[PDB]
Amino acid sequence: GIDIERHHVKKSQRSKPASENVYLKLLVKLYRFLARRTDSRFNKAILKRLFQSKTNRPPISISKIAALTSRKSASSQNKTTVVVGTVTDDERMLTVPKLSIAALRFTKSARARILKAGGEVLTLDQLALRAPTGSNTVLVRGKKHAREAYRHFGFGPHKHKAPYVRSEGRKFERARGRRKSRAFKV
Amino acid sequence: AAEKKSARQKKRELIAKRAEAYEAEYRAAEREQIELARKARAEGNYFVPHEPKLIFVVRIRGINNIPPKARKIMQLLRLLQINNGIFVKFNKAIKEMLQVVEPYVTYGIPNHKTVRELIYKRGFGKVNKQRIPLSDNAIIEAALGKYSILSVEDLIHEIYTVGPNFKQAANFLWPFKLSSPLGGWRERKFKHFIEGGDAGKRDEHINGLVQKML
Amino acid sequence: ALKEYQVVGRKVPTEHEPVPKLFRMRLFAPNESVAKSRYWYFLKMINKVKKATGEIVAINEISEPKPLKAKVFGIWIRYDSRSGTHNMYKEFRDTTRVGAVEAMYADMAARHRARFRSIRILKVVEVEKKEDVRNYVKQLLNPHLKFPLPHRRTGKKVFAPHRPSTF
Amino acid sequence: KNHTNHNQNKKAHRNGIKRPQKHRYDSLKYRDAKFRRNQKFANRGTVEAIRQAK
Amino acid sequence: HSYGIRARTRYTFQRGFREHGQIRLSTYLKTYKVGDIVDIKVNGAVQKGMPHKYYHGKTGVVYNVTQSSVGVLIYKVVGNRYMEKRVNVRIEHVKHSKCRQDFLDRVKANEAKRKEAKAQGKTVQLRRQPAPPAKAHFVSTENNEPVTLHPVAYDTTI
RNA sequence: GUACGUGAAAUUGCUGAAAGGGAAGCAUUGGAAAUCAGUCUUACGUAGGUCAGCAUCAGUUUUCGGGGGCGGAAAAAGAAUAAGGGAAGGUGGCUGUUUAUAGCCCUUGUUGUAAUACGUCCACUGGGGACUGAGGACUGCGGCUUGCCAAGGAUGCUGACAUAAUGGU
RNA sequence: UCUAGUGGGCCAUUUUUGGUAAGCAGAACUGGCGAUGCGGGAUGAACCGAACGUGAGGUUAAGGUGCCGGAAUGUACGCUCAUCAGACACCAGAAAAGGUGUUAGUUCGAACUAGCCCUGAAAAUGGAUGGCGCUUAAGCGUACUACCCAUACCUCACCGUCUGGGUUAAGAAGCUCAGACGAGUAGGCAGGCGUGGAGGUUUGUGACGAAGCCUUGGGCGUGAGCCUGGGUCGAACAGCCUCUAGUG
RNA sequence: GCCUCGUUAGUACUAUGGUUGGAGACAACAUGGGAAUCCGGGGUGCUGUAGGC
Repeated sequence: GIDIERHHVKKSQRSKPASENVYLKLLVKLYRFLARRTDSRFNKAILKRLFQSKTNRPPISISKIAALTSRKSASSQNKTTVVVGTVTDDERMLTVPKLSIAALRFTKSARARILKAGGEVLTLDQLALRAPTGSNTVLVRGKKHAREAYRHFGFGPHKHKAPYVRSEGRKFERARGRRKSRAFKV
Repeated sequence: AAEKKSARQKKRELIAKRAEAYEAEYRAAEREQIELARKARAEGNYFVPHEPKLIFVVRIRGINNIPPKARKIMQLLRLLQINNGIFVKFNKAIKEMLQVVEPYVTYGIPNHKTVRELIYKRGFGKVNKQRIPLSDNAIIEAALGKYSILSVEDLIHEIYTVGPNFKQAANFLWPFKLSSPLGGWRERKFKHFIEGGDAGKRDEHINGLVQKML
Repeated sequence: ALKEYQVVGRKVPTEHEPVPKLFRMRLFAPNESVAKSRYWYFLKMINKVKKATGEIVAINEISEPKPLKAKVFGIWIRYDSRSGTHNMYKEFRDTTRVGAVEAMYADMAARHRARFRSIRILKVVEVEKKEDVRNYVKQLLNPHLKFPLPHRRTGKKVFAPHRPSTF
Repeated sequence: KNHTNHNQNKKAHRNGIKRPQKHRYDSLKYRDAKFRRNQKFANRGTVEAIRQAK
Repeated sequence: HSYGIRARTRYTFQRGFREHGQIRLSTYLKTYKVGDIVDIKVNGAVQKGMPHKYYHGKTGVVYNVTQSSVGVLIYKVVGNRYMEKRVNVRIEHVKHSKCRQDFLDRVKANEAKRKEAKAQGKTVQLRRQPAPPAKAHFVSTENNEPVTLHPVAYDTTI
């Protein structure tokens, strides 16, 4: 008899992608070797983000990449941008700067605009040749909580989260508990 | 080829001379206490010996029906299992910890033989959170080498004399997993040592018990 | 197996008591740990000393100077019973103070069902004069002592072939 | 049994009596209104003066 | 049961014996800043601004300062978590924690020892240590001869 | 064979075997009886089936023995041998006394750095028994004198039977 | 973040309220039982000890060592004789007051004071220190050794889980190294076994016997199961990858 | 009267522990913490700012 808090404690981690994509598994197999044969935190983080799921890999945008790489001091220069996820176009920006992005997927609009205006689009394996240790690479992430679910998570009294309502209007969770004229506001 | 053997040959003798110095220190301290006691007897006065700074605690009770405070303290002592032993630096904070869990553990003053055979026969290190036995001096050097603890004898000296790095040495040592005492306990095991039991403080009597479990 | 211990101790010095008094006790205990416990037990009831605010300044194991000489020991004890209002004086004849105390503890437990915790030894004194001596102890002191050997039940040796002589 | 508090402290400590997370900045809102107003103006000038110095 | 604000407050909000009358004015002449660690001791004479009986004897950190009161933040165990309780308590029910002042005095002393150690080129161990076991020492018997004691015979004092 | 493809179980009769003193069934371990497979025979002095015995070792453990260091009142004692003291539960002597024709008790000296007991320790040592042999070229840490080694987990020398012998049902 | 079950509890320690009391009603703190086997208390849900993967060896806990029953008819000192003695906590029950019973004490022969025994003591099927029996005990009190043995401890083997470390020379979904650990109702999750039908596949099996059935034959797997020898039988059926469901 | 020190007193009480004692009430012991009244001694305001003498 031993006084141990908990036995056989796996914490939370994913060891392989739940995806059955053959090419994703090929990239994972590459970055398994790269992570464990190099001391690169970059390679380890790329391997972990390849394991991650769709909600944990939000899409990044052309303009967001341009915004992050053009931040006054920055010194982003010609350093390649790396995102483990999809790069979506932003129609609102009318001129796309010369950019270098390595990503799992580029939308057809985003890939066309990047190639038409300046730089190049790379896959994560081609990045593994140019920068096998991830040197001079700007690793970026999408906004995880821009997802609609987080607009509802944590709903409660005085939390200012969106309720799950079937329609929007004056008849739909707007009277009692939502204003002082009907009893209380909560 | 021979460059390595020469360099380690030098390192091994550094270990040997420090072990020789430590043993000389043990002998000198033992002699000094004896002579000081002899002087007190001859002159008719009384010599109060140095109170022990080192304590060995054995968990004698199992893991059932324990109050939360005693259960917390024994967890802090790393006494998770019955017949588990630990070396403790004895001070005011430790004294009132052992006071609370006195019905559940026994403790006393370890001698040189007790410390030596505990680390030799039941010596396991906490190497990358794993219970790795102390079968080579490289294991101890790879963990405690930043404190100039290079050998088993260096670890024994740090434990026995309560050196400046006693916390690191004690936490490096895995909680000793002692067997049941050969010959048994007393008739009633969960009284105090004073009232005929085997729980509580027992001073120099912890050495006979440890030699029963080794 | 009890042992006689000379236990000397004092409270730790303070501003009120820079030079505390040394108090010594002769007390019988199986080991030094119990001897120190009983010393603090007796000093605590009398003279405002804890174990915490005091210290054991000397420990000594006293052996019998004349362990091969038959002696008579008179022991005064405080006996605590279901009523607990008792003092006793008993006499035991043997060669050592330790044995007399051990025989006292066995006799006291046998006759009065008193335990080690209940009994506290007031004083153990050697009675030297025959006139100073219990009737049974005196009649052991008889110069002409002689008596037959009492019954003593005399490997496994089951199934004896002959009926025993027992004489 | 209508009421008892027997197993409740055990249930509390299984996940522990957890403490709220410590943040360096607490809301200057929800404080004194006059202090909040002036601290807005004081902060606004501070960030501008840092920007001008830079 | 009754569940009023001051239920079962007969002894805790009562003013001390021969301590009744008028509140001393050093209470009002004290200054409190946000971050100050203060003790709450509800003075029964001042009924305005009295915190609930739970907070009597509770120590917290000042978070807000007003004209006549102090905002104290206290962690209260509610089920399985500490919840932040922000009581607006009048300054009569408040006093500075001497533990904080002792800590700040110790911090000033520690910096002083560190500066003198650096100036001297020495290293000073600034951690407090628990009470160690007593050192070896001689005890003299001259004019302090031991007095042999025996347990006293039982007697009926009354 | 129409009571008709196949033809289960419950339940029934026959036969064989077995069991049984007021339930039966089950689990565990082995015996007995019946039954049966693997393995082997070969392949290349070499290696090879099953089961035993012993030796030399390793791991674990139990049980006995000897030697030595050290500690305490630097045991207490005691013996032997010099002072003095006291006496008895009074010996020779004559109930009473003081080593004589028995002796004992107390103190001191001595023999003495006495011994023993107890405690503790030896990286000092001699035996006996038990269980286990995981791993499978080489590395490592060490001792010896490069080879050797009891040093990062059993090998060596044999015998019997190759059998229902082991093993299973 | 989403969601299950739960929202009849009960017992013990200690504190405490209502009550004549209760195996009564009510709370506080903790530990348990419920949900939990094992060693022990003859037997018992909460008592004692100890909490559980499959095993070998060693050693203990609580408790025991006359025989049932593994283990000293051991050691030491007493007490007790009971005309229906006593014998181990919880616990399965008895008091005042006495007793020329007896053993020890206390204080001035007298009183007291204790320990054991007896009296007080008293039911209904025949029966309960568990039984047999036990008297310098195999009873009681104390002391000291040896011994017995739990699924607890220790060493080791194996299984699984988790954790950590390697592996571009290895169905990398693979291989390899190390350490810790293993009870479970309600309940959650994961990986597997079995059944009918559909797509693909296997030069797939089959009247030289498919499917089914019977079997004191053999073999595999922790298991769900699977394969096979022999017998019967006579027309179809299966492995693998996926799909599906009126699937155990 | 009040304030302080000692006494009370390691006393009362108390946390923990026992297959402790006792029919119980309760008690003892073990490892710890530790009062109050009576009583006796001493004491009978100290100090900050601005000033006057």
